[PDB]
Amino acid sequence: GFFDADLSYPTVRTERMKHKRRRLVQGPNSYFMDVSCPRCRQVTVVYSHATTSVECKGCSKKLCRPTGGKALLVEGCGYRRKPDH
Amino acid sequence: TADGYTMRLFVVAFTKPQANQQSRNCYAKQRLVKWLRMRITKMIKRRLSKVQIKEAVSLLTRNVLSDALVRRCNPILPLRELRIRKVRVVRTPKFDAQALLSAHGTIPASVEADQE
Amino acid sequence: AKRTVKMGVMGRYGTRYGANPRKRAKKLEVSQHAKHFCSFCGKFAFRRKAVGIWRCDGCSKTVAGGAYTLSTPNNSTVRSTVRRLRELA
Amino acid sequence: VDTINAKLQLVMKSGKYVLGTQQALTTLRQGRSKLVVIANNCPPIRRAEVEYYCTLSKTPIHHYSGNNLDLGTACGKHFRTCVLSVTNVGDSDI
Amino acid sequence: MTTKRRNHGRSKPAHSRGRVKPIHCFNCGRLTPKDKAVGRFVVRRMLDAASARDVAEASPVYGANFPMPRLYMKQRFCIACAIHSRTVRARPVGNRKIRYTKKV
Amino acid sequence: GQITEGCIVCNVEAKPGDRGTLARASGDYCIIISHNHETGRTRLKLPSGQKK
Amino acid sequence: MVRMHGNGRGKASSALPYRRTPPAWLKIASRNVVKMVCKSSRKGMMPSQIGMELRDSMGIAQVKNVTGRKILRILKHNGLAPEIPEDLYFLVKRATQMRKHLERHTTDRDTKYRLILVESRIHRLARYYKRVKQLPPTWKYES
Amino acid sequence: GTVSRPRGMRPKWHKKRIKRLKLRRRRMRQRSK
RNA sequence: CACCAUGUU
RNA sequence: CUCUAGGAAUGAAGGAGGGUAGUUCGGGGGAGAACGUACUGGGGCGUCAGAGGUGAAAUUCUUAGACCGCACCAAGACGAACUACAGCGAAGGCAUUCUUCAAGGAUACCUUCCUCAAUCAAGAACCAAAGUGUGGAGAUCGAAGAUGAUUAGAAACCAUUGUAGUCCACACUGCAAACGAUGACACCCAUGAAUUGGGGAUACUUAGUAUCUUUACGGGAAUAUCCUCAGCACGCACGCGAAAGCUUUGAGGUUACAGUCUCAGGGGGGAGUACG
Ligand SMILES: [K+]
Ligand SMILES: [K+]
Ligand SMILES: [K+]
Ligand SMILES: [Mg+2]
Ligand SMILES: [Mg+2]
Ligand SMILES: [Mg+2]
Ligand SMILES: [Mg+2]
Ligand SMILES: [Mg+2]
Ligand SMILES: [Mg+2]
Ligand SMILES: [Mg+2]
Ligand SMILES: [Mg+2]
Ligand SMILES: [Mg+2]
Ligand SMILES: [Mg+2]
Ligand SMILES: [Mg+2]
Ligand SMILES: [Mg+2]
Ligand SMILES: [Mg+2]
Ligand SMILES: [Mg+2]
Ligand SMILES: [Mg+2]
Ligand SMILES: [Mg+2]
Ligand SMILES: [Mg+2]
Ligand SMILES: [Mg+2]
Ligand SMILES: [Mg+2]
Ligand SMILES: [Mg+2]
Ligand SMILES: [Mg+2]
Ligand SMILES: [Mg+2]
Ligand SMILES: [Mg+2]
Ligand SMILES: [Mg+2]
Ligand SMILES: [Mg+2]
Ligand SMILES: [Mg+2]
Ligand SMILES: [Mg+2]
Ligand SMILES: [Mg+2]
Ligand SMILES: [Mg+2]
Ligand SMILES: [Mg+2]
Ligand SMILES: [Mg+2]
Ligand SMILES: [Mg+2]
Ligand SMILES: [Zn+2]
Repeated sequence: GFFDADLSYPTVRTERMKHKRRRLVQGPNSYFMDVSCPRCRQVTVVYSHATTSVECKGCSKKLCRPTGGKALLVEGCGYRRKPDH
Repeated sequence: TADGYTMRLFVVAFTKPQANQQSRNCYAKQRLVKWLRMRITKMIKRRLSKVQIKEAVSLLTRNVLSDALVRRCNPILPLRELRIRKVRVVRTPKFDAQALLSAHGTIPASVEADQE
Repeated sequence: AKRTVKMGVMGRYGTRYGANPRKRAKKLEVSQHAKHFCSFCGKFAFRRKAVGIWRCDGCSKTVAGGAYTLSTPNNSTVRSTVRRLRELA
Repeated sequence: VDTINAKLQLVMKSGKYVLGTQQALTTLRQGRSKLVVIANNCPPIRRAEVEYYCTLSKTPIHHYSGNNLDLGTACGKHFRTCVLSVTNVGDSDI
Repeated sequence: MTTKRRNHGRSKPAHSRGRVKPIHCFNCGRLTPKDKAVGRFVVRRMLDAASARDVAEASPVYGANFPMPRLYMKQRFCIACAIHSRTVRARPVGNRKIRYTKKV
Repeated sequence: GQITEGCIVCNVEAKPGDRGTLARASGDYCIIISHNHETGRTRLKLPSGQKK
Repeated sequence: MVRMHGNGRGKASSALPYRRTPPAWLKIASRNVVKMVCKSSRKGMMPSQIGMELRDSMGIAQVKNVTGRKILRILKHNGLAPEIPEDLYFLVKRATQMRKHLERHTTDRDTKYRLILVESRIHRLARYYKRVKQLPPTWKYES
Repeated sequence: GTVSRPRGMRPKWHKKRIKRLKLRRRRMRQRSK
């Protein structure tokens, strides 16, 4: 025997694979990271799916490259997902 | 070429499936096809414009140009086979007897006029 | 109110000369009396002053081109070819 | 070109400008001009005279890609303009 | 009348494309849409086994190591021409849906 | 001899120095076909379609 | 875009979070966000652009969740709203660029067809804006 | 055979007959008005 | 792949 | 010390519209310049008695050199193989390369906005081929016509030709088995193997994984596994249907008959004819 799937309380397996607007309650896929300057050690918040190119406010060069999905972070910079809330 | 020869080259390339590929086709994206065409055009133009017609003929007969083309184009697109299908001289410079002599080196003798 | 249904400036001919010859002449008659854009001075002030002669009211420039229009379609292509052949040298 | 048109729209709404050759030359004479824009169908003698004033006053000069009709449209006007002179940039960062 | 084939005898689904440019039949030259024509790619030997062995004896180039050239040609037929030449035959109603994806 | 292949020309001199005798009527022109540097001659297509 | 003039059925969009409160690490005060919104508008950015720069480089996922007001509402309170609504501005801009292209390419029949759809969209949009008094009455789009 | 029983001549050629007949009647009324 | 038209209610 | 009317507004629809991005995706559209063999013709260089064509022939071409052979020249079409139950387009339609100009869709987004929508008389635009007008062009094929066959007859099928056409520009025409013979929008809906484009990953509290190329459109490209949105589909569970068949692509969820709008039909002919 196997556990039948409750519609009100789906298992984490099935809900994880779902599209963001196909979940039981829709929500974002994106997040913000703390990006330190590759040669400045200045931390600027960068959107995960940023499409406008982001500068380091003191470094004044590119931090990420826009793509069709998640932004491509510049080489040799530290980052960490800021908590969703 | 360097000695005033105009050559039209025709290169044909074919995509190939990868070793572990299970797809029913290996059609290439048009972006990569145009990139492959541009790289082939640049390499052939750069390699052949600074050489003479005699050296260019050697580059084409011993497949030195073809080997370098398939080596530098495979990273763009996995290629089953890259081949120079046709080479044609379309414009020649004015005739030069000394240039023809230097391209022939030691001309072998002919015995056709000689008595049998 | 609109004064004629089909013919415009051709209404001066009355019932003479036939409908098809009138229609063919109407297209050129309208264009030869119209205001054409002046590439100089950026105005719509080019008027025909004889066959092939166009004088702009705005800037008083005189241009030779076209029996009934300022620039023939053949001239537009010829202008492009000449500029293309000029850049090739 | 869209970039110059975008900044021209900003000047039209925030900065100060003058339209016409005679008024633009006046601004150049008193050194109040920040930028001069000339249409591509300006008469060659008038274009050279405005250019000489810009060189003497060290005023930046921009050659517009359209004619005086296009330049007038880009400023939100219904009339042509051969020369435009900017005396205050507003927030256009020109 | 009754629909004989869900395919309607071609390879053009209802919302794939509007028009496929026709081709001339290999035999008679009838114009038939390229997706509908019966297409065979045939590799043909220039000479039969008896003739190939005779030409190979007199050939210093062709022999056991160097194969003789073959004929390569894509042949597209009209429906009537393909039935007459027996490249394709009428099939029982059940077997009509059998499709082959490679030369066998 | 200074004009490229395919250039459209008018007021063409049939003989050098005749001050223009070909392609002079309204809307008419000649098309340059080729030059031959060996004999110093230029080939053109006349408005009537003849080649000269 | 999708379900008007073209039978496209795309579903790409954003999915706003259920939790509306700003994250605890956002240290920018509400009055400072309003300052950035107005300063951005004065540089010539439209509300869609303004919200993207704050999202991309400033960590502000939603200006409304921080200040209680939307981007366009903030601009209207500061006299910085566009004279024409932004979506109508871009539709009118596209129609102008397509008509200018059609001046030289008179045989581009596909572009002509697309222009009919764009101008049909403008008039439907202008009717709505005239009804909600966001545009002057007798405002007209002209070619 | 691709269509069902027509009960008459080929409809396309029946259409051509009607078109030819309509043209003839049109000209006949021209020479009476 | 020459030529094979017709059959009173 | 100076100013101080400025934060109190349902929410952002797995409804619509805009925005930004990969400078994404594609036989989508327009412009320019080139390229490719082939058909036909033309000389040049060779050869000599036939060639062509058919079931068999003949009309036809040919020692005034046909056919055939080689390299070329001109002109107009066309874009083979790759080419697929593949892609793009509202449909009609769309297939060489490069350079260009406006668009279009999908996807991505914690950007914007706030019912702006669905479907339609009237009205408007587009619409294969043939056909029409005026200019071009005229290689190929080819209504009409000519000639040769076949036949009882054959002004048909077959052969040799050939006009209008076929191609382009501009302006008309608005008909197609313009078909999925299936109107548009929305909801639900079982299974297996694929495919096109874009992304993500490498009645339970969380469950894997690689390969190849790799000095510049290159922090690259293609693959493998899994997931996802959108698109054309295949073999196939309910249910439906007079049946053939249809089936997340309905023709299912309908006598247990009601989501919304719209078009058309009422035995066969006369007839899509007459009249206006
Ligand atoms: K019988
Ligand atoms: K001969
Ligand atoms: K019709
Ligand atoms: Mg593939
Ligand atoms: Mg499609
Ligand atoms: Mg069709
Ligand atoms: Mg078939
Ligand atoms: Mg609608
Ligand atoms: Mg039958
Ligand atoms: Mg049947
Ligand atoms: Mg029927
Ligand atoms: Mg009948
Ligand atoms: Mg009888
Ligand atoms: Mg919404
Ligand atoms: Mg293009
Ligand atoms: Mg020949
Ligand atoms: Mg010959
Ligand atoms: Mg091809
Ligand atoms: Mg036609
Ligand atoms: Mg004609
Ligand atoms: Mg008989
Ligand atoms: Mg008889
Ligand atoms: Mg006969
Ligand atoms: Mg007879
Ligand atoms: Mg005959
Ligand atoms: Mg006779
Ligand atoms: Mg109909
Ligand atoms: Mg059909
Ligand atoms: Mg359909
Ligand atoms: Mg119907
Ligand atoms: Mg329909
Ligand atoms: Mg796709
Ligand atoms: Mg996929
Ligand atoms: Mg009912
Ligand atoms: Mg009835
Ligand atoms: Zn003027």
